[PDB]
Amino acid sequence: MNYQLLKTFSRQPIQFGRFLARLLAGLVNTLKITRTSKSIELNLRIALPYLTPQQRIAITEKAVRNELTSYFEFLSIWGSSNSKNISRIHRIEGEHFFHEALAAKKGVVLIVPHFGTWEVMNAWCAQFTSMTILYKPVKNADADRFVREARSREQANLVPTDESGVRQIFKALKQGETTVILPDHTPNVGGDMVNYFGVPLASSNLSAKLIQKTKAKALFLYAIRNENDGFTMHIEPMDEKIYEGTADDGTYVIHQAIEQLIYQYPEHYHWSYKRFKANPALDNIYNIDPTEALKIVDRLKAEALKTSTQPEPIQTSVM
Amino acid sequence: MNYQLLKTFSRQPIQFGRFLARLLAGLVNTLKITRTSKSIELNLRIALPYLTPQQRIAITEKAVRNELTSYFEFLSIWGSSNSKNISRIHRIEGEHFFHEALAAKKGVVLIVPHFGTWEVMNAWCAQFTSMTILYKPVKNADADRFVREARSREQANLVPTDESGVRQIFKALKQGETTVILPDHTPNVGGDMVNYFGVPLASSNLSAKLIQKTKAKALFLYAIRNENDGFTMHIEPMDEKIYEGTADDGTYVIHQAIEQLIYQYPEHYHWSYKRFKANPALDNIYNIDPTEALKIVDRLKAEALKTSTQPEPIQTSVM
Ligand SMILES: CCCCCCCCCCCCO[C@@H]1O[C@H](CO)[C@@H](O[C@H]2O[C@H](CO)[C@@H](O)[C@H](O)[C@H]2O)[C@H](O)[C@H]1O
Ligand SMILES: CCCCCCCCCCCCO[C@@H]1O[C@H](CO)[C@@H](O[C@H]2O[C@H](CO)[C@@H](O)[C@H](O)[C@H]2O)[C@H](O)[C@H]1O
Ligand code: NA
Ligand code: NA
Ligand code: NA
Ligand code: NA
Ligand code: NA
Ligand code: NA
Repeated sequence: MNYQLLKTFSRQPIQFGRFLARLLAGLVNTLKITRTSKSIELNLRIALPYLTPQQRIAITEKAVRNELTSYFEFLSIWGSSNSKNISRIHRIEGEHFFHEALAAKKGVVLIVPHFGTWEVMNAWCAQFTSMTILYKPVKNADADRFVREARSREQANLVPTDESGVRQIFKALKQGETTVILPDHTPNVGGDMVNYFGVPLASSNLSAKLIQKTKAKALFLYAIRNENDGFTMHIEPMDEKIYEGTADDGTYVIHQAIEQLIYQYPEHYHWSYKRFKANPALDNIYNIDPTEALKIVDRLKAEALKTSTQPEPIQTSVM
Repeated sequence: MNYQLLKTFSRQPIQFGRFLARLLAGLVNTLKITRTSKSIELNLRIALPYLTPQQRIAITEKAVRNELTSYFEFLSIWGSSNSKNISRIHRIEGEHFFHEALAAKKGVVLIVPHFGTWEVMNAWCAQFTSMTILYKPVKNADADRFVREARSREQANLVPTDESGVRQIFKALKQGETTVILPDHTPNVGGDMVNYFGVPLASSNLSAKLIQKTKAKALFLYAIRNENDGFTMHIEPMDEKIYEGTADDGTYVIHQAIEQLIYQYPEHYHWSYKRFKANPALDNIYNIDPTEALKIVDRLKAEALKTSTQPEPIQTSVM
């Protein structure tokens, strides 16, 4: 369909192609593009060490393509009506757990890793529940309008990423409603050193804090595109251990679920994010040479296992 | 206008964003993008040695952006009606020479370097003359349809890039009509070693052959975008020396005109093309390390000047 493609490329005002070319040109001229590719490949090195160098490149290439594809699909999703987006949901596994958790009326925490095409699940979810979501305003103003408009359409209640937003989320849960937390980025402020692929990383405790206090039901969700179709969406109950222990133990149970998802579907995780920076030993690992980076990481995964048998709280010390 | 941009990005079918992402992904995954950037910078090294390293990067970056911009503008031009494209011509310098050459009824050869946004001149030119143009079918089939459709709309007579097309062009000129030759690429088959920025390069003789035999008028044409507007188009008569000597002497006069254009507007030449490969000493200069490449080129620009004082035809020998 290269032609109906060009047929609309060529139908738009000429300043549109100009604006798009300057955007691409900025990327080709900043080396932001090849910096991304090496971060993906370093991340795969760290999280999936058993890949051959041949398998890494194959997954790196599918991941580059798949993450890029998801952002375009996000645009399509955000510019589409709710019914169109709901119709994009081809199949759902585990729908039962979602309606059941709604039935319990103790709240629902949807745990969504940066994986596949998660934005497509919102319109479908929103027809069964009120949704309250953390929202960081987007730097550029028109992107923020375009996203806020799409959230307005999907009925989402946006709250600030601060304590007042957390309070509104707690309130939403206590009223039997739903929240979506993306738990797998490094928090801007704080928090807890929790192992991620064997590496202690500064991690959010928000999901566990919400769940363990309110006894809300925790569901693990992700959606993967089907070749020239819509998306299969997967709803899985979080292991009941998430309710036990400290918030950090709950966060660790969330980390295990993400790891298992990544193990099965490494090409569908969004590897561009520089997650493994979030350790005081690892602040520079994306700047330095990858093979030294990996020596530092391997150094650290070993210390952390040896220090966990030791009575001393070494890895969770934040300094 | 980032929003009305996204407003149509998001209005298209989701498989459209998918197709576009796979295209980008292919480029980021092939290193075709950073290969292009080093070819541009090597070309500027060769043709514009007086640039500081600081000035090169600035022009490299504007050239990357400007060549990319021209291809998007070509799409817009090819998908636009003739009147829309004519309206995109903001100003014309030297229109007089064009109507006068048409008046002489000995034919008109429009010499168009790969520079700026040349496709925008066609619709304007075609309202005064019949145009016959060499056409190589585009590899991909829908691109070929999209381009052939645009040429059909612009009234262009397409002829094959072989002797039969050259014959049709000669016939068109003898009937007082017009042809457009892009003279500044390396021919697929043959031809003559003519200095380009001091470097003997295998070059087309077609423009000079046409002009010197038929006594058609030769015009030098180029168009440059105006910041968020259309394009200024420039029509300049070729130096009368183009009629003198051999076809290769005529080609050299064409090369001087392109060099002067590049000197004034280096950011508007399409530097991605690997022009300086076209010498038996230079076949690998884009693969090797640029600083050795440039030693080989500097070696060659010196030999060529020393051999031109020598009675021996060294540089024009093809082996
Ligand atoms: C017009 C250009 C074409 C767009 C195609 C590629 C654009 C994507 C590149 C940006 C890369 C990551 O960019 C990141 O995107 C996410 C969504 O995933 C934005 O996220 C924003 O919307 C999402 C979804 O409601 C929320 O989770 C978040 O709170 C909010 O800030 C981030 O603000 C931005 O940092
Ligand atoms: C949908 C993708 C978006 C397109 C944006 C970028 C695409 C451009 C990248 C291609 C780079 C150079 O690509 C080159 O383009 C020229 C036009 O300049 C094509 O040229 C084709 O049309 C032109 C114009 O009628 C003729 O001069 C030529 O005889 C014909 O083959 C070449 O066949 C192709 O080799
Ligand atoms: Na692992
Ligand atoms: Na969404
Ligand atoms: Na703890
Ligand atoms: Na020069
Ligand atoms: Na044209
Ligand atoms: Na000669």
